[PDB]
Amino acid sequence: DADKQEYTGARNARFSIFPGSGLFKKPPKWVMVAELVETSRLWGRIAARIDPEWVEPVAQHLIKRTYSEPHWERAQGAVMATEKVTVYGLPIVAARKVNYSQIDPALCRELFIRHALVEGDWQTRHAFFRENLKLRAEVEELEHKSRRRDILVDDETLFEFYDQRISHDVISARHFDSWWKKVSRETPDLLNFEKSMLIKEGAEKISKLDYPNFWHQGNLKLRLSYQFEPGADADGVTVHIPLPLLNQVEESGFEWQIPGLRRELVIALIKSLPKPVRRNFVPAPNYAEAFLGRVKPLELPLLDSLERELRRMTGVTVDREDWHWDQVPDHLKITFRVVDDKNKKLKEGRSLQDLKDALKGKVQETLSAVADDGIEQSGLHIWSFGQLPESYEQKRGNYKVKAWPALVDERDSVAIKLFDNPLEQKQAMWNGLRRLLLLNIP
Amino acid sequence: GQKVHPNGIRLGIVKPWNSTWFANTKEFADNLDSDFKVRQYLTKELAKASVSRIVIERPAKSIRVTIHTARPGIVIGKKGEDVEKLRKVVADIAGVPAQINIAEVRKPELDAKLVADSITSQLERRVMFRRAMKRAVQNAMRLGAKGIKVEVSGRLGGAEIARTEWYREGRVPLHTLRADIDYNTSEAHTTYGVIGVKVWIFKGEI
Amino acid sequence: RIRIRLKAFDHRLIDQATAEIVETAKRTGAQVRGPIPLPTRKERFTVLISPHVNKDARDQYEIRTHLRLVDIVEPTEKTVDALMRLDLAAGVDVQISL
RNA sequence: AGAACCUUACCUGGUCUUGACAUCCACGGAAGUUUUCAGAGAUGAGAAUGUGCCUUCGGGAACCGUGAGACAGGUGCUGCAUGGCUGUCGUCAGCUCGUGUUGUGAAAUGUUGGGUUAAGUCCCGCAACGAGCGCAACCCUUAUCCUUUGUUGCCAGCGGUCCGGCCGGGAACUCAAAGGAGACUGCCAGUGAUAAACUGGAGGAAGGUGGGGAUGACGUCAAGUCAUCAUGGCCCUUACGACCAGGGCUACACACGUGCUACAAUGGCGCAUACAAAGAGAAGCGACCUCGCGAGAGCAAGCGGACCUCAUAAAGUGCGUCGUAGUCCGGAUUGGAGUCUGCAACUCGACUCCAUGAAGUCGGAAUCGCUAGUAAUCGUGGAUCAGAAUGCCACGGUGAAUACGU
Repeated sequence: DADKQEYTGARNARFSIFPGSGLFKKPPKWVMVAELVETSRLWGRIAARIDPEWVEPVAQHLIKRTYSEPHWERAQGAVMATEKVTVYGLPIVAARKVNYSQIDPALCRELFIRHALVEGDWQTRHAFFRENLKLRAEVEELEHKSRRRDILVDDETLFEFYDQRISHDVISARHFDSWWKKVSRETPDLLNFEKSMLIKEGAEKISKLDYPNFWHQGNLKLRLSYQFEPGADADGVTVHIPLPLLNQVEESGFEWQIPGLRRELVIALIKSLPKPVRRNFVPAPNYAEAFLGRVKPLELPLLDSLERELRRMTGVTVDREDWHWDQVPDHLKITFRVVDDKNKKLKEGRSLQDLKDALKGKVQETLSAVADDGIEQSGLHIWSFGQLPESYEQKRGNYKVKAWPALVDERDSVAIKLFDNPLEQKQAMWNGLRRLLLLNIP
Repeated sequence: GQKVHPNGIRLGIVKPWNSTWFANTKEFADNLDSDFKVRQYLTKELAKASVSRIVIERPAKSIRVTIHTARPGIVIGKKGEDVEKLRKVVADIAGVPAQINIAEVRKPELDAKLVADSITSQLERRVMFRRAMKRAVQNAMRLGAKGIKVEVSGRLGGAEIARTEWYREGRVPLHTLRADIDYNTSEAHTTYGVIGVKVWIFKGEI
Repeated sequence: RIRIRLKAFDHRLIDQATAEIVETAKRTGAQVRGPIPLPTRKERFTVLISPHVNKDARDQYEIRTHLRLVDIVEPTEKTVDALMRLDLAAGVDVQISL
């Protein structure tokens, strides 16, 4: 016992070393004795120190093993438990982490078959695992399009789907590797999931034209991603934007959204109006239908369109500031993420100016990286440029990169720098032209 | 006696309740009975550990109690030994399994109940009350308190007749509800009777 | 189709308790009715405060039972698995009716 | 915040003595169930079956029963030994300290003075400068608007209507409960030490601490409570402890305190019929239907409860009659017959029916409350509680008079 000169022996009995011993003054943490004698107390006569890795192999008929904390660990794909080994109630190993899955075969079959195949968070090389992961993906973007999570069949059916053809020999990951080794030669496609994910819901109608994957803005084409996670920062339909395209994009007409959301969009916008204006429009779904049956996208700005056709319906002059956008839900606001050629989403927002007011230096150095010839020159004092470019253009990959060169005054000289706005180009070239004229007139 | 209990007027505004749970007309009474029954056991068992405060909450036929104490070592036990002994006994009293959280109270002589039960100990250890009390009151100002009231009462120092004595320095606004007050009483079971001990502590405006 | 009754003794606690339930429910299946503020019950308690005499000296106490209702109307059979795992604090009772 | 026993601490009688209740030891049996006998009651005696756990094979845990000693127990005395809790002046506005100055000193000054407020509230002055408890503020509720949501809550814009938000339906509105806003002498005019402030006016749902509640300083009364509890001292330890039964706490020549119901026509009675808020409910609330004049009883749905139940609010309003008669006023009292509760309703519950119908025709000396949703009146619910209120606590309905003034 710790800091105590007494020993726990068999059962709850306690003893001590007979004082005639030489290790009576040098107590071990683990002792064996020859004779137990009760005289004043319990005394072991001849005592000797032992190492407790000794007594498990030599008392196999006496060891009781208690397994606690049964937890499924991913890295082995197997359930661990802390084992305690005891004889006569003596805790030989207080704690040893051991494979509970290798210990018992009953429940661990169900646990592994659920985890590494139905949830399927497995680090492995299996081809059916790969294809079923991609199938569950192509279903979960379908649910992300639908905004209704009833299309996919439940995971218990997928567990049954696995369990009916996984043989009874599989109890753990090693047995499963051994089983896939002999079964992959006969039926590779059996473990790959069949296309029965959608059954009878009616959502699985989902229209491809109603839910596009790319948006065309002028000459440009921008990526779309879908996500169903209400209230999240990354929720809503998210447009993905290559960074050099920033100088050709504008926010006009962009709030029209995919056509699969516009009914509840205009319902949210019309109920963003205060109660007196809102009382004019009863019922809101009916008036949303009467609006969408006559409106066409991109012919007008959104606010103007709602104003003029709602005036056509009832004769109220709804002002511009009457519409509230904080009351409009965030997932209906089309998320903006500027991405690179390797789809790294650099900056984000739910309006285009959240990108533009933060990316001007990065867009500027993006322009400078492609402009590898020295139109941009410094220390310039006499006009020696020939024809200064109106709108500087380059090409990267599949898209042209456009900017505007202009003069820059420096109070000691004139310089040429790029600008992403024709107006800023105008005032910059104006000031540079003024300094150039002042330097050139005698 | 005419004043109101400051913690009892400040429960719904500033000082949180000691037990937080729900019951219908059936289970509420014997729930209170069990809440009583565990508390005095914990107090008499850990009276040497300087227990300040007890919180009960009851998660769906379970119990978690959190006891605020000033000294870690005694209540935890060496190498994590005693809290598991406290584990099963409160579950035995409850009839449901229980969880116990030990909450450290730093700045120990700013807690009212610890100050009260501390100054109870020296009166039963018969050191003289004036020095005991002014030592107990200047300490909060020294460690930066901004209100302290202290009282003892009744057969004070072997007196034939009872009297009350209060000290106070700083600011102790009882009538301000936004003022935060630590208050709990104590009794000294001296050889002549019961010394009553009261301590008010004032921390902040909100 | 499922009625989630929340009963608590603190409005400051039951608001986040029903907010957690509603955002988790709409997180994985949507179409949740708003948390309805339903009329609370006030238990008023008259106590004689002196040990022996002076009946007219009393104190008044009350219990406030903040009562909120959350309704979900559509079949949302996957949310229910994580719905039992939300481990809300002891301050509020939850009753689920079908 | 609820005495038929119980409660109960009283009395009388039958009874017990490590005990009715705790802990320590030892022994045996698990625990528990059924039956009968005497007793008003606490005993003694059977039959059935115990005997689950825990592998260290044994014991352990619970419980019962028996005995010894350490011990228990008391609503027993002391509130003038105490804590705690409470009343009180009084929600009165005052009660003090640190430092300084004066006075040998007790003490003063601050805190007095002018104004001013409900307020040592604020301003000015000032041998005072500051500080604390007090006041106010922030606490809750009510008085108006907005944001959120709209079930069981609501029905305006739509239809069908079984005429019933009945349904489809709708979220406006009431409402519900969260977050905000809103009232701060904020603005104006005059007075006023260019002050604090006062008076009047606008605006506004609310205007001058908006209203009500919580909130009670230093302390007084050796105030009340040893019987709520804890507690020092003292007392009994075969009784001042403990069990049980019947009676008492409810008596009755009288006196007082606080209420209820009346003395009536602003009313009684009969019918028709209109309008609420608040609260409770599972050993509970208890729909409908049937039976009874009724108390209720059966049957039995729903309701842990914005749905269902208690649950028809009554004054009222309109009809008809009464007619100033100790009366078609008033209902005490008394007899009979009953209903429910509960082992049990004689002492000593609650209620119904029939029959009777006391005093009382507005209260001496005196005395109390009430400054507006008040006073008065009219009903409702709750707590306690098996059953039990004219008492308390809470709720609405109608709804006043008067304040010259000190």
